[PDB]
Formats: sequence, structure tokens, C-alpha cells
Amino acid sequence: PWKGISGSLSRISAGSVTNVWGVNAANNIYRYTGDDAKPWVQIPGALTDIGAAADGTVWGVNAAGNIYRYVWDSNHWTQIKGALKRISAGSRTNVWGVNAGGAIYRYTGDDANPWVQIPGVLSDIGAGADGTVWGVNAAGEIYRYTGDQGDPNHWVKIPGALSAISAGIKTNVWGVNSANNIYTSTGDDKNPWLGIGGSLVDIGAGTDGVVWGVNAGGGIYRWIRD
Amino acid sequence: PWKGISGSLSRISAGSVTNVWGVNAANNIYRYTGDDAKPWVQIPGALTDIGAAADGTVWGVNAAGNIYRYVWDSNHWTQIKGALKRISAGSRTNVWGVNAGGAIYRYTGDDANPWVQIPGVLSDIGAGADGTVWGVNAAGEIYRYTGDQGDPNHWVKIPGALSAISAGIKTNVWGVNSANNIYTSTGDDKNPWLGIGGSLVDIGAGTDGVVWGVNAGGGIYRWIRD
Amino acid sequence: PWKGISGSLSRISAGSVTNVWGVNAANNIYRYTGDDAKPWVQIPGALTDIGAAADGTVWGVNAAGNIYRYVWDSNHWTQIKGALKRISAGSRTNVWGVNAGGAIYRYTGDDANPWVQIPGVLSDIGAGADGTVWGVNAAGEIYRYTGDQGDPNHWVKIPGALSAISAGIKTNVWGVNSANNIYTSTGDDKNPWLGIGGSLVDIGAGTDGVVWGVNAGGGIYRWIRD
Amino acid sequence: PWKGISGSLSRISAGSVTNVWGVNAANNIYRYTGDDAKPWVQIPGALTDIGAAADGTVWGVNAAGNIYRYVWDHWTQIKGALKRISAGSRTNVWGVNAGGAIYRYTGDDANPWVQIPGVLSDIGAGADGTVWGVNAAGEIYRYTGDQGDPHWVKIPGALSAISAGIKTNVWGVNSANNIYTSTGDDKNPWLGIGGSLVDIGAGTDGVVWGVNAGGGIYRWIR
Ligand SMILES: C=CCO[C@H]1O[C@H](CO)[C@@H](OC)[C@H](O)[C@@H]1O
Ligand SMILES: C=CCO[C@H]1O[C@H](CO)[C@@H](OC)[C@H](O)[C@@H]1O
Ligand SMILES: C=CCO[C@H]1O[C@H](CO)[C@@H](OC)[C@H](O)[C@@H]1O
Ligand SMILES: C=CCO[C@H]1O[C@H](CO)[C@@H](OC)[C@H](O)[C@@H]1O
Ligand SMILES: C=CCO[C@H]1O[C@H](CO)[C@@H](OC)[C@H](O)[C@@H]1O
Ligand SMILES: C=CCO[C@H]1O[C@H](CO)[C@@H](OC)[C@H](O)[C@@H]1O
Ligand SMILES: C=CCO[C@H]1O[C@H](CO)[C@@H](OC)[C@H](O)[C@@H]1O
Ligand SMILES: C=CCO[C@H]1O[C@H](CO)[C@@H](OC)[C@H](O)[C@@H]1O
Ligand SMILES: C=CCO[C@H]1O[C@H](CO)[C@@H](OC)[C@H](O)[C@@H]1O
Ligand SMILES: C=CCO[C@H]1O[C@H](CO)[C@@H](OC)[C@H](O)[C@@H]1O
Ligand SMILES: C=CCO[C@H]1O[C@H](CO)[C@@H](OC)[C@H](O)[C@@H]1O
Ligand SMILES: C=CCO[C@H]1O[C@H](CO)[C@@H](OC)[C@H](O)[C@@H]1O
Ligand SMILES: C=CCO[C@H]1O[C@H](CO)[C@@H](OC)[C@H](O)[C@@H]1O
Ligand SMILES: C=CCO[C@H]1O[C@H](CO)[C@@H](OC)[C@H](O)[C@@H]1O
Ligand SMILES: C=CCO[C@H]1O[C@H](CO)[C@@H](OC)[C@H](O)[C@@H]1O
Ligand SMILES: [Mg+2]
Ligand SMILES: [Mg+2]
Ligand SMILES: [Mg+2]
Ligand SMILES: [Mg+2]
Repeated sequence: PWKGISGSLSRISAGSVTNVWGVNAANNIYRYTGDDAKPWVQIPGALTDIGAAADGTVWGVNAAGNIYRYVWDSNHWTQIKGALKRISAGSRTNVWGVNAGGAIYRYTGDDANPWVQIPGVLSDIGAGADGTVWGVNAAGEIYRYTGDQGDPNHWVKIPGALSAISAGIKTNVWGVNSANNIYTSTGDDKNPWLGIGGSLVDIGAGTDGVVWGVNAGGGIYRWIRD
Repeated sequence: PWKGISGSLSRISAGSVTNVWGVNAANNIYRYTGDDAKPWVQIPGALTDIGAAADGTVWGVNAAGNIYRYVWDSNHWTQIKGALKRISAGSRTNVWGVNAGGAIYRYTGDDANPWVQIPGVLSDIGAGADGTVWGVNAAGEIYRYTGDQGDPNHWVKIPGALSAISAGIKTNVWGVNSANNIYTSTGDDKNPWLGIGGSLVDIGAGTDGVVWGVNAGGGIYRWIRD
Repeated sequence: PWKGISGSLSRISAGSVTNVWGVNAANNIYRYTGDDAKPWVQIPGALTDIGAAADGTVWGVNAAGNIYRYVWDSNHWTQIKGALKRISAGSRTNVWGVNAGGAIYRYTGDDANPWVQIPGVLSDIGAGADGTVWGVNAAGEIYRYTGDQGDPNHWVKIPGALSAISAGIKTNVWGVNSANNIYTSTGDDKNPWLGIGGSLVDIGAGTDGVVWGVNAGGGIYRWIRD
Repeated sequence: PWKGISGSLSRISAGSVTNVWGVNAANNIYRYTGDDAKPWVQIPGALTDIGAAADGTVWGVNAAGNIYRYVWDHWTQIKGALKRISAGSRTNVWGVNAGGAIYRYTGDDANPWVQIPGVLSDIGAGADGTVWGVNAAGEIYRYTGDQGDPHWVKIPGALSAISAGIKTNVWGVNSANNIYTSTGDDKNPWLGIGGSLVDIGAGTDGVVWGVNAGGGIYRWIR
């Protein structure tokens, strides 16, 4: 079930139990501390979406579409040229975004030439440490990336409808639909989703299995198995 | 202690908290969902043993000795030539089996030429993500693989008796004996086993520390530390 | 909060949930079993500090300054030439120590020529699986290693005062001050520490998020998030 | 077998599915985009060998022997001279120089290399600490200098290029261009894999990429 955690957030991303970040409605940025008694520390800056990876990589975008990577020093963030609306970092080497037109981009590893457009149209995306990438489009159709596995069409459609998706590793894929219903991937593409009790508007599914979410009213939860 | 989980299984393998599979007595295949309220989803096919790795690799064998690897798409399984009785996958690159004659094989990474025989005789085997491999023979003697570390005899005998063994990583080795008594490796080859309260016929020890087991009556348990 | 664990230890190191070692005041060596009902097994030998990594690497030093690496066989330990007072192993490839004069050394991977001196003076050090290295000096000043990232001064000073530090991965850094007060890194170098309720003299912060500590009276604790 | 990926390269390294780099004959540097349809982006600079790690680490050497580490913001020169280089991770970086002496990165940019006893012409360094090498003559060695062997153990066979992503993912080519992968059995160490290649890069996650004499690029399809 979900454990309620104090605080208020609008979006959230979890790469591992030790690297969990979110933004609130005012665009303040927070990082989870590891202590549920005082779970959040505000990190300076302003973001509207964030992607945090198991390896410590953190990327964000702001209201204007400006893109940032955390540099783990007193400068805090560095702006990376281009414009994005949503972003997910599975690792240093697997960072993806969606711009305001729905175009899909992948970080090239070159800050001087940082993005290559990957064919397709999405509204949210979730990238993993192992190369896993899932997305959803504005109508809720769900896709898994195949463009690095020889598929000239780049994406395979997986049945169902979701509005937010996260995939920190191949085996930890979660999403929510437009009515806030929570789902997790079964690993069977022909019976792909299990409904999970609860209600969320965004979700972050980590490489080590950690799952965090936020609901419509800004309430924050972590998934508890044991 | 052990947390009882609903369902009924005959064998089980855990590569990580997010990749846990089992088979029941009817040879139905199940994958753990991450929700203990509804812990299992049946995956189509029929298997008598399964090996699931932290990296998502899943291998199985059926009653006839047919060998399969999960392809994480709508085809579900692909049959790999050869015949095995027991199988363990520590990773994509560390997959081992034992055939009905007790001969030991290692997956070569070439589906057209998939197995090389490794000297020795075993009845169960457990392979890890870091290359770790342990086995037991029909009389219960316990061995750890040394054939990739210069040892011309391939295996070092470790004192004790076990009938099932699992080793998802060097530091997470568990087994059961023929009387269903549970043991975990101490890491001291001269005092190698600690008895653990409980009773199990098969056990799966994951790379991230997760431990699952099944008992003689098909009852399922996950190890809880906290 | 902290879960009390039975036993008595003077120092402790945790690389992952499955690789946690400590030494007691008599210099006996123990490894955590994974069962809190019987949490420790004594490993033969005598050490005054130990460093245990996620990948299974374990290094120690004894009262005389002798340095040892665990060989995961019936020989138990191998002595490595040189003299150290404190040691930390983040991985097989990231092992650091501090000698009795405060000089800082890094394991070269060559047992015949095992140490290179890294400029600076420390009293405790903590190394990670991802290359992360933090240290503190005798006055409590805190430093993070930058000498493999182009910095000719080798260390960046981070505000605060600590007497023991551990850093199993970039995102899991913990320390204690000389008054036994516990702190964890926020990831903001300008607001770097969060106070954690409790009292400890040594702490081990694992690559997978596990955190163990020992207090002044030898009492042992594991950090619990859920 | 192998899937042909468009382009042409002379040397290649894969640390993981998502970190694959190569250089072409002209010494132009390329990184795999993750899009098989538009598979390469050129990275500024000139190199003759490159090593890419699972954690994103990238090191290279130029024709002259200058050594560079990629900075992910393009290249910083690190003091010394090397002819080949491999990086399994930030903390496991090895190379050989033109005369065949073997070096490992110290983790100290101001004092960056320590020489390791022996003679090699290619080397593969893994994320888990695994190091394999081949000598001019084609003899194959695995490193044991960090586990009590006063350094290298010879494994039978002959190879001209070698790559190790992990203890369990080791590949090489012989001078005839035959491809081999390590079996995990020192007494029967090699399995021949169908095809012909001149360089190969093997990742920790099982990823394997290669280039043939003519510059054709291939990814192994398990
Ligand atoms: C702002 C610079 C150019 O913009 C276009 O190309 C860039 C990529 O070069 C996009 O940024 C990711 C942006 O969203 C848009 O599609
Ligand atoms: C008609 C096909 C092209 O676009 C469609 O398919 C592509 C994928 O092929 C989607 O991009 C992810 C897009 O959202 C849409 O559903
Ligand atoms: C029309 C059938 C599917 O709709 C429902 O069930 C499916 C799951 O089977 C959801 O897809 C993820 C969808 O969002 C919705 O809740
Ligand atoms: C079924 C094909 C040939 O069988 C023999 O060799 C193969 C290996 O080539 C074995 O399969 C693993 C099988 O068990 C047996 O020993
Ligand atoms: C007499 C030695 C050969 O076989 C024995 O030793 C080998 C190992 O050397 C065992 O194989 C794992 C086998 O089960 C048996 O115990
Ligand atoms: C005869 C002494 C050993 O037997 C018992 O204890 C040992 C453990 O010390 C078990 O070995 C794993 C064995 O299965 C049995 O339960
Ligand atoms: C004991 C051998 C030589 O000692 C000196 O150099 C060695 C390093 O070569 C140090 O051991 C780490 C020791 O502490 C001292 O500084
Ligand atoms: C005056 C500077 C040299 O030493 C100081 O700085 C160095 C770091 O530059 C410290 O070493 C870690 C040392 O402890 C001390 O604080
Ligand atoms: C003088 C101000 C700082 O001192 C206190 O707070 C700081 C934390 O802000 C501690 O630094 C880690 C220090 O040890 C002490 O407890
Ligand atoms: C057909 C295009 C010419 O190939 C050029 O660009 C390609 C990349 O588009 C290079 O392949 C890696 C090739 O080496 C050369 O520089
Ligand atoms: C001086 C700039 C152009 O090339 C030089 O520097 C670049 C790096 O800036 C090297 O490429 C990696 C190249 O080999 C050469 O040494
Ligand atoms: C200037 C020093 C001479 O360089 C020697 O040692 C250096 C390292 O100190 C080597 O670079 C790796 C170089 O190849 C050569 O053997
Ligand atoms: C005493 C032997 C010196 O060199 C031989 O053995 C060494 C290894 O001991 C090789 O270096 C890796 C070298 O290439 C050669 O085969
Ligand atoms: C003695 C056998 C001849 O060696 C052949 O096969 C071996 C492997 O058995 C190759 O070594 C990797 C070698 O290059 C050659 O092709
Ligand atoms: C056409 C089959 C034989 O070789 C061709 O294709 C193979 C791959 O199918 C290449 O080996 C990797 C080889 O270099 C060549 O390009
Ligand atoms: Mg997101
Ligand atoms: Mg099994
Ligand atoms: Mg310590
Ligand atoms: Mg190479």
C-alpha cells in the first residue's frame, strides 16, 4: 500500500531510494532526504518537471521550457540549450524529453549539440538506467521504445491508456491514467497492466524498485511492499 | 522472519525485488507484481523451473526438458535448443543449467550454439549477476565455481549438505537441505552456514538482497529484515 | 528512525544490505548475516577498521597498521604491504585509506605496488562504488574528492564539521560529528547537512541506501525509512 | 547473429547499451544516438582509440598518443602517452603505450598513471574490475595482480583485440578476424562466434558492438 509522506508536490521522479526529487505547484524544487520525519530539502531554482536517475543524474525543465542539469556543486544547475516540456533521466547516458509540440528528443551527451529528435509524438516519457524507455501520447496511447533494437517504426504500442509513465528499469514500469487510476506493468504485453489501489497524477518508478507518487491535491506517497 | 504471501508455487527464482518468478505444481508460470495484495500474474506457457535475473533476463525449462528464454514481447518465450532439468539466470551473460543426467551447462550467448558443458555433476544450480555460481549434487554436496578463476578442477567443495541453492550475488547465497531446513551463507568457508527459522523446498536469492521461498505445501514467503 | 540491533561494535561499514561488517573493541571481526534475530557471525582475524563494498570487496586494518583484503576463501585474509589507520572500500576499484600521519592513499590495483599517495591530510575517509570519495580532517573539516575531475587542488571543502564519514554512492553520504551528532548530506553544497535524531560514533552508508551505525557504548543500529 | 548498423568506423567501444562510441579511419569521433535509423552523432575532436564505460566515462587517445577524458559539458587532456585505452568505469581505466608498457589510471589527474608489469598491445577493462589483454604475439592474459598473484595469468588461445565489459562478458577477435567470446571455463576458454571483425566492444550489460576490416559496423543480436 502507499505510505503518506508530508509535503506538497506537483511532479516527482525517483531513480533510486536515495535519489528522489520533486517540484511543487510554485515550481520550488525538492530532494528527498531519506528521513520521513523531515522528508524534503528545497534545492534552489525553479522547475516544472524533473527526472532523477539511480546514478545521481538530475535533469529539470522550467515553465519557460528552459532545460537544466544538476552539477552537484555550489552552482547548482547548468542550463542546456533547447526547449522541453517534460524530461526523464534514466542515467547519465539515457536522458529523454518531450517539447511543447510533442516532439521527442534524446540527449546526445554533447552539451554543445545536446539533442537528436527521435520520430514520434508524446506527452510524457519515462527513461531507465538499462536503456528502457516508455512514453504516452496526448490521447493516452502507450508506447515502448524499439528504435535502438532494429525497429524502423521506433515504438511498439502497448494496450491501455495512461497520462503519466515512469520506467526506471525494464522490470519497474508504472503509470497513471487521466482519471488518476494507478497501474503497474505486468510484463505481459498481451495483459499489460495491473490496477493498484490509490489515486495519483504523477509517479516515479526507480531502478531499485522504489515507487513514489503525488496526487491531485499535492499529497505525496511512497509505495510499501512489506 | 518470513512474510507469508498468497498463492501456491513449486519453484521460485528472484533476481531483484522487481523480478521474481515462479511455477506452480501444474506448471503454470507466474511473475510477482510488486503488490502483496495481488502478488501474482500468470504468464502464458508451461515450465517446471525458472531463473529470473536482476537485469530482467528470464529463462525456464519445461517437463520435457525444453528450454526457453522470455523475449519481453507478445511472443512471450523463445525456445533455445538443448535439454535441461534446472536453470538459473544471474544475468543476460551468466546463465547456467543442469540436464537430466546431471551434466552442467553454461549459456554461450549464441542461440545457434547455445551451450558449453562445464565439467562436474550437479542436481541444482544458482548463478549471480556478478558471475557467482554455486551448485549442489544429488547427495547434497555443495560446490562453488572456480573454473573462471584458474582452477583446473572447476569447483571448490564447501562443507554442508543442501538440495536447492540460489546465489544472485556473491554476498547473498541461500539454500535448503533435503529436510527443508533453511540456510544462508556466512561468507566463511570454514563455518559456512547459518540456520534460518522456517521450512522451504526452493529458494531464490536476489542480487539486491531480496529472498523468496516456497515450502512443501506450495506456500510462498518473502524474507523480511526490518 | 534507527532500529536497534543486538551485538556490540566499535566501527562499522556497509556497502549494501548484504555486505555489512564491523569490528568490536577487542578487535574481533563480524559480518552481518541478514537475520536480525542472530545478526553477526565472527570472521577469524583481528581488525581495528573495516571497509565493505556493494560488490563484496572487504578491506581491513589492524592495531599495528597492517592492511588486509578478504579473499573469500578458507585463507580468509591476505596482507597487503603498507600501513594504514582507516580504510574504506567503495568497490574493488575504489579503495582508499588514511595512515597514522594523516596521509591519504589510494589502492592502485597492483598488490606488488599497492598505494599511491593523494595530496592532503585526513583522519577518516569514505569511498563509493561510483568513484565518490569524501573525507574529514582531524579538526573536523569536510572534503569531497575532485582530483579525478581536473581539480589541481584535489579536494573541495564542504561547510560543516564531522569526525566520521561514509559515502557508498554519490547520493548516500552520512557522517557524525565529534559530539556524536548524526548528519546526512542534502546534496546542496551551500546547505549541505541535515541533522538526524540519534547518537553515533561511526557510520556506514551503502551504495543501495542501507545505513548502519554504532554508538559510543557499542550499541548497533540500522536506519529504517518505511 | 549480427545486425548491420549504418556508418563506418575503425574502432568501437561499448560500456553499455546506451554508451557506445567509435572512431572512423579519418579519426572522426562518433557516439551512438540510440536511433538505428540515424545512428551517429559526431563529437568534436580527433582520436584513434576510445573506451566507453557503463557509467558514462569516456576516454580516448589520438594518433600522436595524447590522452583525453570526455568531460560531459569537450575533452580534457590527461598527461602521458598511450596507443590504446579502455574504460569500464570511472575508476577502472587502463591503457598500453606504443612500446607495449601497461598503465592503469591512478584517479589522480596530477599523477595519472601507474605502470603495471607486463607487455600488451590491447586491453579491455570492465566495470567490475575485470581486466583482460593481448600481447603483440597474440597471447591472452587476464589480470590477477589485484588478487595475490605476484599479475597476469595466460589463457590459452590467440587474439589480436579484446574487450571486457564484465567478468562474464569477454570477447575478442584474432588476426584472421575470427570472433570469439569467453566461455567462463579457463580449460576451454573460447567459443567461436560467426562473422568477421577487426575491433569489438563488450558491455557490462551484455551489449556487444563490432567493426569489420572494411569499416562495417555491427551490433550483436542475442
Ligand atoms: C530552442 C532551440 C531550437 O528549438 C527546437 O530544437 C531543439 C533541439 O535542437 C528543441 O529543444 C529540445 C526545441 O524544443 C525545438 O524543437
Ligand atoms: C500514425 C502514426 C504516427 O504517430 C503515431 O504513432 C507514433 C509511434 O509510431 C506515436 O509516437 C510515439 C504518436 O503519438 C502517434 O500515436
Ligand atoms: C477501455 C478499457 C481500458 O480502460 C481502463 O483499463 C485499462 C487497463 O486495462 C487502463 O489502461 C492503462 C485505462 O487507463 C482504463 O483505466
Ligand atoms: C538435445 C540436444 C543434445 O543434447 C545434449 O547436448 C545438449 C547441449 O548441446 C544438452 O542440452 C543442454 C542436452 O541436455 C544433452 O546433454
Ligand atoms: C570424484 C570427483 C568428480 O565428481 C565430483 O566432484 C565434482 C566437482 O569436482 C562434482 O561436480 C560438481 C560432482 O558432483 C562430484 O561430487
Ligand atoms: C552433519 C552435520 C551437518 O548437517 C546439518 O547441518 C549443516 C549446517 O552446518 C547442513 O548443511 C548445510 C546440513 O544440511 C544439516 O542440516
Ligand atoms: C610500510 C611501508 C612504507 O610506508 C609508507 O608508505 C606506504 C605506501 O607505500 C604507506 O602505506 C600505506 C605507509 O603508511 C607509509 O606512509
Ligand atoms: C592549507 C592547505 C592544505 O591542507 C588543508 O587542505 C587539504 C585539502 O586541500 C586537506 O586535505 C584533505 C587538509 O586536511 C587541510 O585542511
Ligand atoms: C557552528 C555551526 C555548525 O556546527 C553544527 O552544525 C553543523 C551542521 O550545520 C555540523 O556540521 C556537520 C557541526 O558538526 C555542528 O553540529
Ligand atoms: C555516408 C556518410 C559518410 O559517412 C560519414 O559519416 C558517418 C556517420 O553518419 C560515419 O560513420 C560513423 C562515417 O565514418 C563517415 O565519417
Ligand atoms: C587543438 C584542437 C584540435 O585537436 C586537438 O585537440 C582535440 C581535443 O580538444 C583532440 O581531440 C580529442 C585532437 O586529437 C587534438 O589533439
Ligand atoms: C614523460 C614521461 C614518459 O612517459 C612515459 O610514462 C608515461 C606515464 O608516466 C606514459 O604515459 C602513459 C608514457 O607512455 C611513457 O611510457
Ligand atoms: C617474464 C615474462 C615477460 O613477458 C611475458 O609475460 C607477461 C605476463 O607475465 C606478458 O605481459 C602481459 C608479456 O606480453 C609476455 O608474454
Ligand atoms: C590451437 C588452436 C588454434 O587457435 C585457434 O582457435 C583458438 C580458440 O580455440 C583461437 O584463440 C582465440 C585462435 O585465434 C585460433 O583461431
Ligand atoms: C555476409 C556474411 C559474411 O560476412 C559479412 O557479414 C558478417 C555479419 O553477418 C560480418 O561479420 C560481423 C562480416 O564482417 C561481413 O561483413
Ligand atoms: Mg516524470
Ligand atoms: Mg532455482
Ligand atoms: Mg568507516
Ligand atoms: Mg578497445
